[PDB]
Amino acid sequence: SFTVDSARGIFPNTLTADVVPATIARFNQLNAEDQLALIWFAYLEMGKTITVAALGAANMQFAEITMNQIRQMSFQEQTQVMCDLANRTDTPISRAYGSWTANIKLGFWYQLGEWMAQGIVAPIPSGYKLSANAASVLQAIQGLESGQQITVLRNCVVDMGFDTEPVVVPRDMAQRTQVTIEGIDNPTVLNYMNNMNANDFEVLIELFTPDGALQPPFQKPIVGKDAVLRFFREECQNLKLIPERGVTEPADGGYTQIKVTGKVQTPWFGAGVGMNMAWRFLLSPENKIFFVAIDLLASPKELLNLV
Amino acid sequence: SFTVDSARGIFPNTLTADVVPATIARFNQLNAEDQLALIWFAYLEMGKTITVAALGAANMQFAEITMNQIRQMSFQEQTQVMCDLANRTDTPISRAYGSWTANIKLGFWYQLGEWMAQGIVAPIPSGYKLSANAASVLQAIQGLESGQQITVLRNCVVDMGFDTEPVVVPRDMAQRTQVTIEGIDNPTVLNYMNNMNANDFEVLIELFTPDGALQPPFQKPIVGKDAVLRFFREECQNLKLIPERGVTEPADGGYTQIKVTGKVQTPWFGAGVGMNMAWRFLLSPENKIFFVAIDLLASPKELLNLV
Ligand SMILES: CC1=C(/C=C/C(C)=C/C=C/C(C)=C/C=C/C=C(C)/C=C/C=C(C)/C=C/C2=C(C)C(=O)CCC2(C)C)C(C)(C)CCC1
Ligand SMILES: CC1=C(/C=C/C(C)=C/C=C/C(C)=C/C=C/C=C(C)/C=C/C=C(C)/C=C/C2=C(C)C(=O)CCC2(C)C)C(C)(C)CCC1
Ligand SMILES: NC(=[NH2+])NCCC[C@H](N)C(=O)O
Ligand SMILES: NC(=[NH2+])NCCC[C@H](N)C(=O)O
Repeated sequence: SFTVDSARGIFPNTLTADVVPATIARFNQLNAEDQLALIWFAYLEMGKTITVAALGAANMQFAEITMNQIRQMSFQEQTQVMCDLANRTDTPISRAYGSWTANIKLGFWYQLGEWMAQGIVAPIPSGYKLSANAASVLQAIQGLESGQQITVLRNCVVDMGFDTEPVVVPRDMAQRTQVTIEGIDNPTVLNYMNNMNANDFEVLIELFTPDGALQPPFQKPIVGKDAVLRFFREECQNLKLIPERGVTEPADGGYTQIKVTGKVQTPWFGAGVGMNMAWRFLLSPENKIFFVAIDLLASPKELLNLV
Repeated sequence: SFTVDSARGIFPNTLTADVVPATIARFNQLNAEDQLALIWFAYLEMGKTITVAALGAANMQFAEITMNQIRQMSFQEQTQVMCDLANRTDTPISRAYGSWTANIKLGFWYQLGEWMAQGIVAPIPSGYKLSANAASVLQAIQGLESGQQITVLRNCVVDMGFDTEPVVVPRDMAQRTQVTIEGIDNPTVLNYMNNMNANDFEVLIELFTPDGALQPPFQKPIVGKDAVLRFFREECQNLKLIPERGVTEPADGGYTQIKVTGKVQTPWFGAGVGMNMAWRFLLSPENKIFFVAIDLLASPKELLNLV
């Protein structure tokens, strides 16, 4: 008698990094000039660690034209467009940005940021002073573990713009890895991990029930194979899933609940940031994925919390 | 009675970094596996310093599809394509690469390199041993000043492939800088520098005589406004020219010869690499550029060599 909403609560003693959504909500109270300056300052203290590995799959060409338009504007116009994005204003550029996939939005700011650092576009005021609320939000971010810091920054950037085609390459079979998970050998869980690591989403989606759902960290469940597969193709390429250990528990009505913990790397940072993750699966009696939740964990001890 | 070939020899006591072409020629003797491994090792010791600032103007989309094709190949095929490029073999991919602008060729390898570092494509053997000739070439490169090192690497990469559309954005007028040059106020030289720094090549080209020529470092003169302007648009965007000082000397027949020294930054590295440069101008009696040579200098003392 499970529903997606009932499945959401499996393994309730998993401690997620709710400071991430808390800090994002605080950032969302700031004025646009404070938001831009805060991220610029965080960027100046970790921007060298962002890699180009996600750009190649994103298909940036149309967004890069808009990027180049900003390179042609005056100082006043460049500042206006950047505030329009942060304010989520209804402008043509803000609508275009709001329509892009997360990786395209990130690739846009990544390049604008290097251009600012070089003066190819104008940077942010050299003696700029954050408001009191903004300075406190910056302090909070700087105090977070690396994987929580980059999740704050990512969600702050992806949420900009106005609420209004990737190159997906499955890895050659001979170059694919096989995960090991201490305590877990169920092929549905192992091949969830392996097909994710190989970008083989057409095989991956067949592990799901037709009504199956996937819940990304701090987001609502994505329901149905069509929506889940779209999410895979748009946002989930070139991840490195490094599960470590897991536990299996019977559920009502022949269902099985599985918790796996481990680390995940995003191509935006490669091995420079290891994000502590949990995967919570509810498998049907036919051993298909009815529900999987992916959680960013509050601290590294949560990797060892299988009770 | 000046010709381009006679103009080439002005200011002959300018000491250029001929170790750069010497080292490139040595690299050109190596087998492809040695060439790939040598650059990979140099890359592992300076790849974090390459920035994304040149990608946005390059218009990479077609090349990125070919890049992604390599991401889909097996280990054997990825190694074969990389050797085909280094060997300058006649293959369809090598012909495509050979047709691309320098910045597109560099953006291709830049992304392939990050993908290798992350294992998104297969890297280079972990216990690979350079041949004796290759190990000696690597030592030579590692011993060069930073600006000479990146010129070696650039020309080694750009020369790969088979000898078989950028987004050009002039900077808004209010955001343009004006160079200062100790000892030089001739507007033809100052506005050569300023229009280069503003990517304003349509204004820049009008400073040249119709038969005027530009000689890039270690290359043959590019002759005629059409060819020079094409070179500007394809290869010369987002440079930072920081001239320091110069000297003017009369030439025969009302011509004027001018030597300027200073530093140049490429968007590939921003302020991380300052390249020591000389500009050697031969100006017509009408104060137009008949010939300009751009030289990479052998050492920093050449910045002070105006005799
Ligand atoms: C704005 C701005 C600027 C630029 C800021 C820049 C440049 C920010 C760049 C930030 C970036 C690039 C952050 C990247 C973060 C990426 C993360 C945190 C990825 C996390 C993915 C995870 C954890 C995936 C988990 C999953 C698993 C494991 C599954 O099993 C199922 C699917 C999937 C759920 C998705 C400038 C400076 C100019 C100043 C002005 C304002
Ligand atoms: C291959 C390869 C790999 C990747 C290697 C990579 C990634 C190399 C990247 C190298 C780069 C990116 C080098 C960039 C160098 C750029 C330079 C040196 C720019 C110099 C420009 C100048 C000096 C301009 C001077 C001019 C002036 C001032 C003028 O007034 C007139 C016009 C202009 C003349 C042009 C992998 C690792 C995967 C391993 C396999 C083999
Ligand atoms: N047989 C059972 N129903 N066991 C329940 C396991 C509860 C688990 N230790 C938790 O804290 O969430
Ligand atoms: N009046 C002259 N012609 N002077 C020639 C200057 C030569 C210059 N000092 C050089 O070494 O190249």
